[PDB]
Amino acid sequence: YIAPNPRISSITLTQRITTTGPFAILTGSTPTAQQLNDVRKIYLALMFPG
Amino acid sequence: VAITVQGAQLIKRVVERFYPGIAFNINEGACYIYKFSDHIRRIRMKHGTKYRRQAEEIIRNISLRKERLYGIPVLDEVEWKYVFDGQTFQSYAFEVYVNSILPWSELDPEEEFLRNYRVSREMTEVEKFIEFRAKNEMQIYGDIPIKVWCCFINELSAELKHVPLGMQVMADFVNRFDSPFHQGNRDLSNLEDFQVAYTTPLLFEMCCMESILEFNIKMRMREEEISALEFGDMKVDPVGLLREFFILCLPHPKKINNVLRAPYSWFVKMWGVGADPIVVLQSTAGDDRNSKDVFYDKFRTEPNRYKALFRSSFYNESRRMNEEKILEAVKYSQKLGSHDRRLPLFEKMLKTVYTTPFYPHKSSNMILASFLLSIQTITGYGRAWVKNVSTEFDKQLKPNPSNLVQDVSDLTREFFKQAYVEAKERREEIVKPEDLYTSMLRLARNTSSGFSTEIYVKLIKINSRIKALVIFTKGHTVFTDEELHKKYNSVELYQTKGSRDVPIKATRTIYSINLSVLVPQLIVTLPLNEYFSRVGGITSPDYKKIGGKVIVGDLEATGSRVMDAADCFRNSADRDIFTIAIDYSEYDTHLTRHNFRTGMLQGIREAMAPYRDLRYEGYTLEQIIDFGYGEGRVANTLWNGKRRLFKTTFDAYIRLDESERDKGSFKVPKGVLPVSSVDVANRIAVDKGFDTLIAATDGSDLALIDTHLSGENSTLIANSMHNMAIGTLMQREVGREQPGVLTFLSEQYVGDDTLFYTKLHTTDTKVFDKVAASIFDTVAKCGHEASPSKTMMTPYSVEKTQTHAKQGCYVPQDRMMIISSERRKDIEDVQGYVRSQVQTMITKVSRGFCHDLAQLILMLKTTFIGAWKMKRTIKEDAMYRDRKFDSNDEDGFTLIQIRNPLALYVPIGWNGYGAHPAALNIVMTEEMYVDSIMISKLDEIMAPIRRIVHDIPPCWNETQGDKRGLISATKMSFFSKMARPAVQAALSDPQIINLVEELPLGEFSPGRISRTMMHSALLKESSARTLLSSGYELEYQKALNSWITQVSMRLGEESGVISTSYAKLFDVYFEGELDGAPHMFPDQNLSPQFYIQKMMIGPRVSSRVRNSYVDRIDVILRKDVVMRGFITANTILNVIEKLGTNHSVGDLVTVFTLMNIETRVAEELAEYMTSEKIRFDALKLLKKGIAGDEFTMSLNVATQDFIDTYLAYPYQLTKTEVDAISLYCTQMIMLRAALGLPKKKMKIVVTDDAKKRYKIRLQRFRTHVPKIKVLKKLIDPNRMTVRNLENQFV
Repeated sequence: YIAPNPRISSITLTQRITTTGPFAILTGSTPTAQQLNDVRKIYLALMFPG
Repeated sequence: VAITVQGAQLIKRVVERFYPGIAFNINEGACYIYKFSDHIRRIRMKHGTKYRRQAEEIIRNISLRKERLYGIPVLDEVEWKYVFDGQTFQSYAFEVYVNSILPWSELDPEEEFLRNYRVSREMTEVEKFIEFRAKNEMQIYGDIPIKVWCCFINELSAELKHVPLGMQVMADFVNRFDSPFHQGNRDLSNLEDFQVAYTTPLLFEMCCMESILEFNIKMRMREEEISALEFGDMKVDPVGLLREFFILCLPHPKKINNVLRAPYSWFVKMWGVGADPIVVLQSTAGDDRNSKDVFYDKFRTEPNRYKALFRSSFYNESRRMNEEKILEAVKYSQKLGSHDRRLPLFEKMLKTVYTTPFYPHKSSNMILASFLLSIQTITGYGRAWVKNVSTEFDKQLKPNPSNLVQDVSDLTREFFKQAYVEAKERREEIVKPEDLYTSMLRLARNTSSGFSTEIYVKLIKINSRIKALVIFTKGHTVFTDEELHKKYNSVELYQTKGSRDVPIKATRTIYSINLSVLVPQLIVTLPLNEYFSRVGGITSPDYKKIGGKVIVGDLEATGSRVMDAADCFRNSADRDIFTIAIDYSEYDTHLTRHNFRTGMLQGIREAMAPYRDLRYEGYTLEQIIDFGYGEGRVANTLWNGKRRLFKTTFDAYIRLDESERDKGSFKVPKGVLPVSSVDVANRIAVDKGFDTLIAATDGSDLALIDTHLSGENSTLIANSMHNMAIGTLMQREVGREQPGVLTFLSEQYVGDDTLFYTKLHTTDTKVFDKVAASIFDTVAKCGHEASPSKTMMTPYSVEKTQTHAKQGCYVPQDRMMIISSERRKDIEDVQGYVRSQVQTMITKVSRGFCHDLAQLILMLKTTFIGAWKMKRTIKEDAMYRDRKFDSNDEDGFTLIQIRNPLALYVPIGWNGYGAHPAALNIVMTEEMYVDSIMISKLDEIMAPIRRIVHDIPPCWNETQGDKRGLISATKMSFFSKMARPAVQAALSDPQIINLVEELPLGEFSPGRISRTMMHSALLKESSARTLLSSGYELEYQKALNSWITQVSMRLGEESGVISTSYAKLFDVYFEGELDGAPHMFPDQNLSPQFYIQKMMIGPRVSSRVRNSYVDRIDVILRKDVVMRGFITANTILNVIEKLGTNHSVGDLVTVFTLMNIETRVAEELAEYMTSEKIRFDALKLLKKGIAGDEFTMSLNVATQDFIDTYLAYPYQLTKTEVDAISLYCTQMIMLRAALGLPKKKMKIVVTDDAKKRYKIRLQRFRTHVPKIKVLKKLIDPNRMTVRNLENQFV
């Protein structure tokens, strides 16, 4: 699995001036084991349509 | 019937017993006796000096006892033999003790607690090690010699006509074995020459404590007029139980008390829960279970819904664990000694703990409950020996799909990230690189300094530990690349462990950390320690914010134990609340890298992702993370501590070769012989052949630690956060396995302690058993260990942070030491020290202790503290002068001073102590004194102290001595980084400005700030303070000979200052009949003098009145990082008094910046000062600690409701003036309530006669204007208050 480029959410201009994304809190999270299993379930549902 | 005459007679007889033939007189305020010492005489004689009569001055003095020196008699301190007049009682406890003696052949050197080892007349090498151990672990310290306590015990036993068992065994010992040891009065830690056993001082301390408790319980029993204490419907005797405990614990005191302190607490917690009718006290507060707005209606009895549940297996095993624990301790005690006794009463009472009802409203049960928790106070400070053990990684629990370890790590990492975001939300952030070189002083109070530094003073070299000196000397080397890239895992670099004692348990180990590790930790962890200090959060499980969940820091914020912990009473009073308390075992041990450390490191690592653009002298933040924590830095580190030694024969050392005899660098104890390695120690160690001890010295036995350390900068936060993760897992598992049975209403995390307020929806035994089994199964699989014997799950009883509540009432436990102390202390200020002990005694008596015995103890302590500690000064013809002459004819003499006990009841400022005879919570002051003498009812109380005033000499106080006689040679090399740009600006000039830097700022001036800061840092160090203490004797002589017997009671004050004597300008009337309905209160275990106050005036039900102007100044000053530990409001006002208030904001900003206050605090303080100067009166209120004790915090006094109800005053007064009135009003109403006077409203009256009004106007005008000083400061009179005072009272 490949994560998106981190520069999509934030861009730096000067030493202390950086943009903030609307979903910084969600992007700062890390999945647990059950959430990883649920993501695998979601993808497995995606590859087999019906 | 007055206490003032009984205590005077008591202490008089104690004094005559201690010094036979004393000339002590009650009507004189002081007495002076001489003492002769020959120790200096011998050492002078070995230089060949010639003296007159040597032992004659002994023999003529001890026998004839009538020789005088300058008319002042000379006496000798009374012998050990006659302390109890030689009576005997053949107590069984004495043979119990002597049966417990042990010869040296049974030595176990690694013992945590010393056994009763015998002392032989001859010497052996192992006895040297035994002496070395005993000198350290058997110190008593304290503040009063034990012999004075024994004399007091004997005299009070004679007074009350009762014979404590402790005095019995004392007399039985002294009747045959004479002295136990010798103790010096100038330094009480000089205990030496053990006579019979190495454990005698423990015997004396425990016996005195037992006698004190026996006296206290009898007098408290007489106060309530009860015939016996009650358990259920059965009568019980407290002194019988105490003697029953004492006889059993005597074989091996410390070990038995430590192993036995837990079942007694469990019995108190478990008493009466299962009774069919339950008596509860109503309490009501907010919806949240931690609301602090409780109020109490009345008592009620109700049926118990939980009665059928107590047939559970869980409660049966909880009881059975404690029966095994009591029985094994009894067996061990019987086996060590030669006795077959047991604890019959306690095992009889333990059999039916559940069904016997508890009666909070009957004192016969409350006294018993309070006494059982206070029994354990007889083995204080519990000094012990500790061993160095490595991490033993093999027993660590590996994560597998059967445990929850990885889930714990993941959740704790998520919690670090969330808490970091929350801290960022509250404008708390990590330190900026501009603040790198100034924030290093902001370490937490649990931190410790690794390397001690060396200072040259002018001449002498000294060592110091405190952060200030070490940083000011070598702070620039902390961040240097040489010190960063080194690891403490070899012989050349290592760190040592320290130890500190605790009042009951075993000695606690602490870790010392080098600053190069602490500073990178601080850089990240500072904002979270700052953020978690706030209080008042919401603790519901469904609330998103985790800030309010952590109770660390949410303790003693109000300052009263009863007030801040009211949620315990509220939850115990509620029949619908089920409380659960999990007690872990070896928590700090089980914080592994598999479950705790790695997730924490990851939380910090992806925590600083938005800040990745910053740099610190080339290093980046994720490198600083490794600098703060890493292999060889915190984890996987070598640690040094106590040595490990082994048991061998003597001549086995003789067959050894020189390779095994090589002595290394590490020091070894006195009685142990060195040996090279631990391998040869294993080869040579023989168990049965005890002849000698050998200790390794090559460093092969240092401790290898890869576990969480108590000395780190984020220990409490990490611990509470880990407990939050554990509780989340517990809730998840109990919800999954048993849905709907248990619902969590509140979760509480503090330290390793966890608390839950929940609702239980079933009463079936099999469901409850499965729920408890699920909880224990989950906590077991989680990796920790939870003891089912200490874990508590009850409906009606609530405990947290050594605070207990049963059925809506407070059950206090008293652990305040009175005899011994944690460490040796030297009394720099006698008056403040006595103030401290009287304040602590207020807490003690508020926790259920007897008031009269407290008065007697303070009466004893007020006499002997100042004695024996003055030296090199002699008194002749009522004149003090230096020690004799160069003649060296009377060089062996010293003078001792005895103070009148009644000096305990003369106010501060009159060289005395501000205690009140009517009740200890009222503070004596001159106005209070004159009010008391004008009250007709108190005359019999006030009669003796009337003739004792104006006779008190000045008190010893080394603190006010401030001089420049401590010039240091070591300099402040890091000054170039500590000075603000405000300070740095004024030192690059060619002294042109130097001559215009003439502002009245005192020692905080450019060119001298560094020296003054260094000087203050040295005066923080006591080992540097000791140099200037030599010259204070001359100043004390000057204070003595400049004294005049005169009382001044100046009800005025310095015109800048206002005090509570101001209320004495007006007359005071008492009118109106207020409501006489008594109030309810949870603490039903008080002395009648305190009970009457708590009943006439209800508990406080609101916040105290708004903080003072000085309080606001101090709060503002608490914003500066570098000057908080150096600036008080007094320092600001002292500079202001010379600077003046008539300045603009820019002037004050510049002045504050020049005084090392950073510009933002300067601007804030300047603006606030300008606003106060323009708007209000701005005079600072001085209070004599009144309304500041433990008990007054819980009363409904010093509040707006109190003023609105009890007070009527003229409207012309100002806010500071009405506060000065209000404090006196609180004191007066408290005193009236204490004496049983009728409840009436109080008014301040101003009459219509012109002359009184003229004097009032004159006094107020002179008070609000500092006379000629108006020229000095150029204060504009156009301020509103002073301009308005033109026609206030015309």
